[PDB]
Amino acid sequence: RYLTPGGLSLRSMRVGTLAEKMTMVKDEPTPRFVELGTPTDQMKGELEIDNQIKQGVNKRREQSKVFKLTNVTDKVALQTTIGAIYRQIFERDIDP
Amino acid sequence: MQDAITSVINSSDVQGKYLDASAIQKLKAYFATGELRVRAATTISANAANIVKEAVAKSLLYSDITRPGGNMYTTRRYAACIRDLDYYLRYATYAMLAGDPSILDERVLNGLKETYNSLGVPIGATVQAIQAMKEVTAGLVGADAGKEMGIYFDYICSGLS
Amino acid sequence: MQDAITSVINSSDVQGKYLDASAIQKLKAYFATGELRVRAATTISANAANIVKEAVAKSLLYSDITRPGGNMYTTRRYAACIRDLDYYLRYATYAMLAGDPSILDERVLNGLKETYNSLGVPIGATVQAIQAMKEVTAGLVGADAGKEMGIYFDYICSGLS
Amino acid sequence: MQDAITSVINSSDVQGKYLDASAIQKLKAYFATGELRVRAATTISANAANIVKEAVAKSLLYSDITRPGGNMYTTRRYAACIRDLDYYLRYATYAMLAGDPSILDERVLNGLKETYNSLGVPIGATVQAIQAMKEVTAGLVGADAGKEMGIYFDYICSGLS
Amino acid sequence: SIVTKSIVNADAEARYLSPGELDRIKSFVTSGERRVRIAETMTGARERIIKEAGNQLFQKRPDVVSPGGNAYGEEMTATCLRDLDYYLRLITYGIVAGDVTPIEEIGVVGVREMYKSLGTPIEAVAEGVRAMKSVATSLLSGEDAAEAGAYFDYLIGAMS
Amino acid sequence: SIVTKSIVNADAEARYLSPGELDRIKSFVTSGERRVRIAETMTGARERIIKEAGNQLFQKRPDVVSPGGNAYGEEMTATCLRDLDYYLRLITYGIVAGDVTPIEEIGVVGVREMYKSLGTPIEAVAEGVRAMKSVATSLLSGEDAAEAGAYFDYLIGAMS
Amino acid sequence: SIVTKSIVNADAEARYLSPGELDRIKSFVTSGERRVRIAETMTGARERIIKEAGNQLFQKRPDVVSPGGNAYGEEMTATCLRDLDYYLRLITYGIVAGDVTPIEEIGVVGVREMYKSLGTPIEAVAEGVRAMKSVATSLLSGEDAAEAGAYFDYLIGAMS
Amino acid sequence: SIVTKSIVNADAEARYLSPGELDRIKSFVTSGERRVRIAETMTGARERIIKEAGNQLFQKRPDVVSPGGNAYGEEMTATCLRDLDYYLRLITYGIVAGDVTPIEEIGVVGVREMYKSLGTPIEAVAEGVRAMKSVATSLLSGEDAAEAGAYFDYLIGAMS
Amino acid sequence: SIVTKSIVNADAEARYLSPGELDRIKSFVTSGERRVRIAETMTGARERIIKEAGNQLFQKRPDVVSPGGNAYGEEMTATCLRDLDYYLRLITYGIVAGDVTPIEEIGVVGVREMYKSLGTPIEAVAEGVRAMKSVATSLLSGEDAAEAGAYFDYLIGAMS
Ligand SMILES: *[C@H](C)[C@H]1/C(=C/c2[nH]c(/C=C3N=C(/C=C4\NC(=O)C(CC)=C4C)C(C)=C\3CCC(=O)O)c(CCC(=O)O)c2C)NC(=O)[C@@H]1C
Ligand SMILES: *[C@H](C)[C@H]1/C(=C/c2[nH]c(/C=C3N=C(/C=C4\NC(=O)C(CC)=C4C)C(C)=C\3CCC(=O)O)c(CCC(=O)O)c2C)NC(=O)[C@@H]1C
Ligand SMILES: CCC1=C(C)/C(=C/C2=NC(=C\c3[nH]c(/C=C4\NC(=O)[C@H](C)[C@H]4CC)c(C)c3CCC(=O)O)/C(CCC(=O)O)=C2C)NC1=O
Ligand SMILES: CCC1=C(C)/C(=C/C2=NC(=C\c3[nH]c(/C=C4\NC(=O)[C@H](C)[C@H]4CC)c(C)c3CCC(=O)O)/C(CCC(=O)O)=C2C)NC1=O
Ligand SMILES: CCC1=C(C)/C(=C/C2=NC(=C\c3[nH]c(/C=C4\NC(=O)[C@H](C)[C@H]4CC)c(C)c3CCC(=O)O)/C(CCC(=O)O)=C2C)NC1=O
Ligand SMILES: CCC1=C(C)/C(=C/C2=NC(=C\c3[nH]c(/C=C4\NC(=O)[C@H](C)[C@H]4CC)c(C)c3CCC(=O)O)/C(CCC(=O)O)=C2C)NC1=O
Ligand SMILES: CCC1=C(C)/C(=C/C2=NC(=C\c3[nH]c(/C=C4\NC(=O)[C@H](C)[C@H]4CC)c(C)c3CCC(=O)O)/C(CCC(=O)O)=C2C)NC1=O
Ligand SMILES: CCC1=C(C)/C(=C/C2=NC(=C\c3[nH]c(/C=C4\NC(=O)[C@H](C)[C@H]4CC)c(C)c3CCC(=O)O)/C(CCC(=O)O)=C2C)NC1=O
Repeated sequence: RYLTPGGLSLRSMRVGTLAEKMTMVKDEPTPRFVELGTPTDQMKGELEIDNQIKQGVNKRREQSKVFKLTNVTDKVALQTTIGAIYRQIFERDIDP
Repeated sequence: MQDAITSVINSSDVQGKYLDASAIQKLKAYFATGELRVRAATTISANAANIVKEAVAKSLLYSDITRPGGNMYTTRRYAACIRDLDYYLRYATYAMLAGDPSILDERVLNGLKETYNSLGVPIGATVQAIQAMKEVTAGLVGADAGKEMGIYFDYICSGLS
Repeated sequence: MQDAITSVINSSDVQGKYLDASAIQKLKAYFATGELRVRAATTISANAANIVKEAVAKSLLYSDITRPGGNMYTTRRYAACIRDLDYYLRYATYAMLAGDPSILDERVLNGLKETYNSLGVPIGATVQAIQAMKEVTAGLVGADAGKEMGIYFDYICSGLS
Repeated sequence: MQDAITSVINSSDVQGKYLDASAIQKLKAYFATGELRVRAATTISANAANIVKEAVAKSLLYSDITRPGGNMYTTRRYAACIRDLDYYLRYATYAMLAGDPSILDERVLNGLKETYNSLGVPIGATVQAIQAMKEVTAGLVGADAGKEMGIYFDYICSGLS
Repeated sequence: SIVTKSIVNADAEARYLSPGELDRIKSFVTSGERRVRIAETMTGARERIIKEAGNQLFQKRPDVVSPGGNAYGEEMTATCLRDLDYYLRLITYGIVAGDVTPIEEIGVVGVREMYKSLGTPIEAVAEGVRAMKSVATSLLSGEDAAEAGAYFDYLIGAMS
Repeated sequence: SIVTKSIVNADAEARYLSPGELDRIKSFVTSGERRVRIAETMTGARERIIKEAGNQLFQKRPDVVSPGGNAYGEEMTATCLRDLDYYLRLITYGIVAGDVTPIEEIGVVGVREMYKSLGTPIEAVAEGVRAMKSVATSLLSGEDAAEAGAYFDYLIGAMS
Repeated sequence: SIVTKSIVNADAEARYLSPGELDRIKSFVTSGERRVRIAETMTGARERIIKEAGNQLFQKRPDVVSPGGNAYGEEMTATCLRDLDYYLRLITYGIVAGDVTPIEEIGVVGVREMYKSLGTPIEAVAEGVRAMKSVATSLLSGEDAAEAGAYFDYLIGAMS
Repeated sequence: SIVTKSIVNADAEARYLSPGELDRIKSFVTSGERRVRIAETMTGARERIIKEAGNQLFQKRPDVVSPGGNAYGEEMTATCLRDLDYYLRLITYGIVAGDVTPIEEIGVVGVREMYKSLGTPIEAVAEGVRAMKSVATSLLSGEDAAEAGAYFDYLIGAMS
Repeated sequence: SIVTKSIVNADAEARYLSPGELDRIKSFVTSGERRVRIAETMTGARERIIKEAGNQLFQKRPDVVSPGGNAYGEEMTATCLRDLDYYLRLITYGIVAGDVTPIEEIGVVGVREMYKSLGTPIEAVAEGVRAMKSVATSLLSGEDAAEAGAYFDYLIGAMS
C-alpha cells in the first residue's frame, strides 16, 4: 500500500519510466513562416493541372524564341531564319 | 509544355511544399533512363524520311485513297499528308524526350479534331496510319525505347478518336 | 507499467495537443506489428523451460562457476539462478508484447545492480547468460521477432553492466 | 451518364475489345475505395444542414453581400442562396459515390455560367463559399475521403470561374 | 452501373440516397470481384460461345441461311456472327456493372427499328440470344450462373 | 489500454499470458486501423463540437453563466469552455486505447475535489459532456455511435 | 530545364535537335544524380537555414524589424521570413532543374514593382538571400557549394 | 415499400423490371428477418421509450405544461404523450416497409398546418421525436442504431 | 468457455460486461460452427494421429521403450498411448469452448505431483504432445491450425 520515498526513486526515476512522471518532450510547434506558406489546402489531385498550365499566360508566350539577323555573312544562321520567315508569314511549311 | 523535371517541380511548386521523396524517386526515375532517351532521338532523326515511308506503305497507298475519290488523291493533298504525318512523328519525339505528353496537349491536340472535320480528311485512316507507324519505329529504334515511344504515339490515338 | 500506446498518449498528453499526424504513425507502426508480437509470445511460453535450458548450456554448465569453489555450487543457489534467469525472460516477453521497455525499468531493473554487489554474485556472467539466451530465442521464434526481442534482452544487459 | 465503372466500360467499348488486364485493376481500384465512398456519403447526408450553415457563416456573412444592395440581401435571395448552394453539396456527394467527376458537367455546370452572369450573382463569392465548404467537410469525413471529396468540389469550382 | 441508376433515381426526386439504397451499393462492391471472374469466363471462352451457339441458331430457325433471306452467302452470314459478337460484349459489361444500363445505352434502344430497316427479323434474333442462354449458363457453376443468366434474358425480353 | 492491464493481471500471478487474452490482444490490434479513424473525425471538428456543446449546456443550466454563477465573465467562459475542451482531448485518448484508464488516470480521480474547491457544480460540468455526447454521436455513423458513446458514458457516471 | 529550353529552341526552327544539343542533355542527365544530392540535404535542413539567415539579416540591418519598419511585430517578422522561405524553395527548384529558369519564370519577373508597392526596401531583401547564401554553403561541402552558389548569385543579381 | 419504389418507376416507362432493380427486392427478402425483429423489440418496448421522452421534453421545453402552453393540465399531456405514441405507432412499420413512404402517407403531409391549427408549436413536437431518438436506439443493439435511426431522420427533418 | 472467461473477468471488478467483450462473444457465435468442424477432424483421424506421433516420440526418445524406463512393450507403451489419448480429447474439449480451461481443470492442475508418484518423465509427455500437435497442424488446414494452434502450445508450456 505504501513505499519509502527513497524506494520510489529506485522504481520510477529510470530512463524508460520518466515520461509518466514529469514533462519530457515539449514539442515546439510549426514555425509561423511555414504555416503562412501552405495554401490552406494540403491535398489536391487532378486540379494540380488546373492551377498549373491554366494560369493566364498560357506558357507559350514566354517559351518561344525570336529570330534576329545580325549575322548576314553567316550562312547556316541565315537558313534557319528564312524558314522562320516562312513559318510565320505562311505559318505552315512552304515545302508542299 | 512540360517535362519530367518541370511537371514535378511545378507540381510541387503550386502545392507550396518542398521536394518530397516520392517526388524525388520520380525525378531519379527520369534520370536513370536518360541514355535511353538521348539515343532514341538520334535514331529517329536519322531515318525520319525512311520511317515515314514504311508507315504509308502498309496502311495508305495502292488503295482507294490514292485512287480519285479518295482524300489524298491530288499532289497537293498527297504532299500535305506526308507533312501532316511528319508532325505526328516529330512531336512524338518531343513527347518522348520530355517524358510528358504535354507537348501534344498544347500545340498538337488543341484544335486538331475540328480541323479534320473541316477539311474532309478521315480521322480513322490517319490514326490507322499511326498504328502502322508505332510498330515500324519499335523494330528500328530498339526494344526498350519503342515501348516508351509508342505510349506517346497512343496519346495521339487517345485524342484523335 | 506503460506500453507503446500509453506512452504515445502520454507523450501527446503533456504537450496539451491532440493526436496529430506525427503520432498516429507511431501507433500505425505498432498496430502493423500487433499480429507479429502475439505469435512471438506464444512460442516463448511453449518453450520457456528449453530457452532457459539451452542458455545455460552454452555459458554456465561444465565451467568452474559451478565448481565447488564457485558461486553456483549449492543447489539452493542453482534453483535461484534458474529462477533469477526465469524473471529475465518472462519480463522480456512482456516488453516485446507491450512495445515499450517501461515494465523492465520498474520491476526487473529496480535495484538489481545494487543487490548483486550486496550478494556477491557476478554480473559479468549474467550478461554472458542473457546474450546466450538471445541467440537461442531468435532461432526459435524467427529472425523478425528475434530482432525486437533482442532489444529488450540487451536493455537488461545495458542495465546490469 | 458517365460513371467510373462506365468510364472503363466505354473506353473498352469504343475499342470493341473486352475487359483487359489493365481495365480490370482500374475497375478493381474503384472497389477498393468502395467502403470509403459509401461511409463518407452517409456522413455528409446526415450533416447536410449543418455543413451548409457553417459554410455561409465562414465566408459570406457580415460583408457587402448580406447588406442592402448585395445579392444575398433579401429573404428571397438569402433563402435562394442556401438552396443554390445545397445543390453544390448534394451533387458533389453524387460525384463521390459515382467516383467520376463527369456527373457535374451533365447536371451542374451546363448553363451555370450563363445563369450567374445574367443574374448578377458574384461567381467569386460562390467559389469562395465552396472553397470554405471543402475545408469544413474534410474535417467530417477524415483525410482519406477528404482528398476524394476535395477533388470534386474543385471540379465545380473551376467550372464556375 | 448500379451507382448510375441509384443516383438518377435519387436525382429524380431531388433527394439524397436513402440508406435502403446504400447497402445496395456496398454489397455490390464487396461482391464485385465475384462478378469479375464470371465475366472472365465469358472473354476466356468467347470463341467457344460464338461457335456452339450459331449452330443451333440454324437448327431452331434453319431458314435464315436459306436463299431469299439475309444470312445467305459467306459474307452475309458473317454479319450475323459480327452482330453476335456485338451482343455478348455488352453482357460482359452487364455482369460487371450490376445494372443493365450499359446494355441500355449501347444495344437496345434502336433495335426495334434498325433491324427491320436492315432485314433481320427480331424473332430470329431473339432465338439467337436464347441459344446463347443454353450455353453461357452451362459454362459456369449454377450458383454463379443464375445471376449470370439474369442479364441476357432481359435482352430476349427486350427483343420479345 | 487492454495490453497494459493484461500484462499486470498476468504479472501479479507471475504467469505467462493465457491464449484467451492473446486473442484479446490480437483482435485489438486489427481493430486499431479503424479506431484511429474515429479519432481523426473527432479532432477534425473539435471547434464545431465545443462551440455547440457550450450552447447546448448554457441553455440547459443558465445559472452558471448568469452573474452570481461561477462561469460569469467574458474570459471566465473561455476557461470554462477550455475546461470542457480537455474532456474532448481525453476521449480521443480513450478512443485510441480502446479502454478507459487514460480517462481514469487523467480526468476522473480527483475531479470531485477540484470543483468543490473552485466552486463550480459537479453535475453542471457533467451535463456538458452529455451535451457533448449528443453532438459527437451525431458527427458519426451508427457503428461508431456505441464505440464512442461508451467512453462518454464512463465520464458521466463517474462525475455525477 | 535545359530539355525544355532545347525542345522549344528546336521547335521554332522545326526540326529534330542536333547532337551538339543532345550531348548537353546527356551531360545534364548523367550529372542528374549529383544535383538531387545537393537539393535533398537542403530540404532536410530547411528550417535550420531560414531561422539563422533571418537572424543574420536583422542583426546586420536593424531598421527592418525595428518599429516603424515594415517587418515589425511577431506577425510581420513571420511573414518576412516566408518571403525568405519562398526563395529557398525556388533555389532548391533551380538546383534540380539545372538552370535558373524555374526562378526566372517564377520568382524574379516583377520584384521591383512588388516591393515598391509593398513598402519593403528591395536592397534589404537582397541582403537576406546573401545571408541565405552564407548559411547554405556552410551546410554543404567544399566542391558542391560552388555550383549551388551560382543560383544564389543570380537571385542577388536580379534584385541588384 | 421498396417493391413500390420499383414497380411504379417501371410502370411509368411502360417497361418490365430491370434485374438491377430485381436484386434490390432479393436483398430485401433476405434482409427481412433482420428487419422485422427490430420492430419486435420496438413493440416490446412500446411503453418504455415514451415515458422518458416527455421527461426529456418537459425538462428542456417546459413552456407547454407551464400556464401559457397548449399542453397545459394533466388531460392535455396525457394526450400529448399519446400523440408521441402515434409517431412510434408510425415508426414500427417503417422498419417493416424498408423505407419512408408509409410515414410519408400518414405522418408528415399535414403536420405543418394541423399542429399550427391546434395551437401547438411545431418545433416542440419536432423536439419530442429527436429527444426520443437518443432513448430508442440506445435501448436496442449497436449495429441497428443506423437502421432504426434512419427513419427518425425523416421525422426530424419534415417537421424541422 | 469464452463466455465463462468473460464473466469472471467482469465479476472480479464487479462490473457488467463490456460491449467490446460482447463483440468477442458475438464473433464466437458466428464462428461456433467452424470449431466443430475442427474437432471432428481430430476425432475422425484419431487412429492415425496417435500411433504415428507416439512412434515419433519413441523415435525421438528411444529411452521410453527400453526396460528400466517408464514404458515397456506389451501394455506400458500401450497405456502411454491412452495417457496420450486423453490430452487430444482435452484439446477437442478446449477448442469447442474457445477456452483454455477444459485443458486446465482436467489435465494440468496436478500433473507434476501425479507423474512423480507415477514415475514417468513429465518432459517426455511434453515432447510427446509436441510431436502430437506437429502433425495435427498439418492435418486440417493452414488457416484453422493457427487459432487452434493457440490451444496446442499451452499444454507444452504446462508440463515444464
Ligand atoms: C495523311 C496521313 C492524311 C491526310 C492528311 C492531310 N492533312 C492535311 C492538312 C493539315 N494538317 C494540319 C495539322 C497540323 N498542322 C500543324 O502545324 C500541327 C502541329 C504541329 C498539326 C497537328 C493542318 C493545320 C492542315 C491543313 C490546313 C491548311 O492547309 O491550311 C491535308 C490538306 C487538306 C487540304 O485540303 O489541303 C491532308 C490531305 N489526308 C489523308 O488522306 C491521310 C489520311
Ligand atoms: C405532445 C408531445 C404535443 C402536443 C400534443 C397535443 N395533441 C393534441 C390533440 C391532437 N393531436 C393530433 C395529432 C395527430 N393525431 C394523430 O393521430 C397523428 C398521427 C396520424 C397526429 C400527428 C390530433 C388529430 C388531435 C386531436 C385529438 C385526437 O387525437 O384526435 C392536444 C390537445 C389539444 C386540444 O385542444 O385538445 C395536445 C396537447 N401538444 C404539445 O404541446 C406537444 C408539442
Ligand atoms: C485597360 C483594359 C485592359 C485590362 C484591364 C487588361 C488586363 C489583362 N490582365 C492580364 C493578366 C493578369 N491579370 C491579372 C490580375 C488579377 N488576377 C487576380 O487574381 C486579381 C484578382 C487581379 C488583379 C488584382 C493577373 C494575375 C494576370 C497574369 C496572367 C498569368 O497568370 O500569366 C492580361 C494578359 C497579359 C497581360 O497583358 O498582363 C491582360 C491583357 N487588358 C486590357 O486591355
Ligand atoms: C524481476 C524482478 C526480480 C528480481 C530482480 C529478482 C532478483 C534476485 N536474484 C537473486 C539471487 C541470485 N542471483 C543469482 C545469480 C546468478 N545465478 C547464477 O548462478 C549466476 C552466477 C547468476 C546469473 C547468471 C544467484 C546465484 C542468486 C542466489 C544468491 C544466494 O542465494 O545467495 C535475489 C536474491 C534472492 C535470494 O537469494 O534469496 C533476488 C531478489 N527476483 C525477482 O523477481
Ligand atoms: C452492339 C450494338 C450494335 C447493334 C445492335 C449492331 C447491329 C448490326 N447488325 C448488322 C448486320 C447483320 N445482322 C444480322 C443479324 C443476324 N444474323 C442472323 O442470322 C440472325 C437472324 C441475326 C442475329 C441473331 C445479319 C445477317 C447481318 C448482315 C446483314 C447484311 O450484310 O445485309 C449491322 C451492319 C453491319 C455491321 O455489323 O457493320 C449492324 C450495325 N451492331 C452493333 O454494333
Ligand atoms: C484533463 C484534466 C483536467 C481537468 C479536469 C482540469 C480542470 C480545471 N478547470 C479549471 C477552471 C475552471 N473551470 C470552469 C468550468 C466550468 N464552469 C462551469 O460553470 C461549467 C460547469 C464548467 C465547464 C463546462 C471555470 C469557471 C473555471 C475557472 C474557475 C475560477 O477561475 O474560479 C482549472 C483552473 C484553471 C487552470 O489551471 O487552467 C483546472 C485545472 N484541467 C485539466 O487539465
Ligand atoms: C515565390 C515568389 C513570391 C514572392 C517574391 C512573394 C512576395 C510577397 N511578399 C509579401 C509580403 C511581405 N514580405 C515581407 C518581406 C520582407 N520585409 C522586409 O523588409 C525584408 C526586406 C523582407 C524579407 C527578407 C513583409 C514584411 C511582407 C508584408 C508586407 C506588409 O505587411 O506590409 C506578399 C503579400 C502577402 C503575402 O502573400 O505574403 C507577397 C505576395 N510571394 C511569393 O509567392
Ligand atoms: C485427462 C487428465 C488425466 C490424465 C493425464 C490421466 C493420466 C494417467 N496416466 C496413467 C498411467 C501411465 N502413463 C504412462 C505414460 C508414460 N510413460 C512413458 O513412458 C511415457 C513417457 C508416458 C506418456 C507418453 C504409463 C507407463 C502409465 C502406467 C503406469 C503404471 O501402470 O505403473 C494413469 C494410471 C492408469 C490409467 O488409469 O490409465 C492415469 C490415471 N488421467 C487423467 O484423468
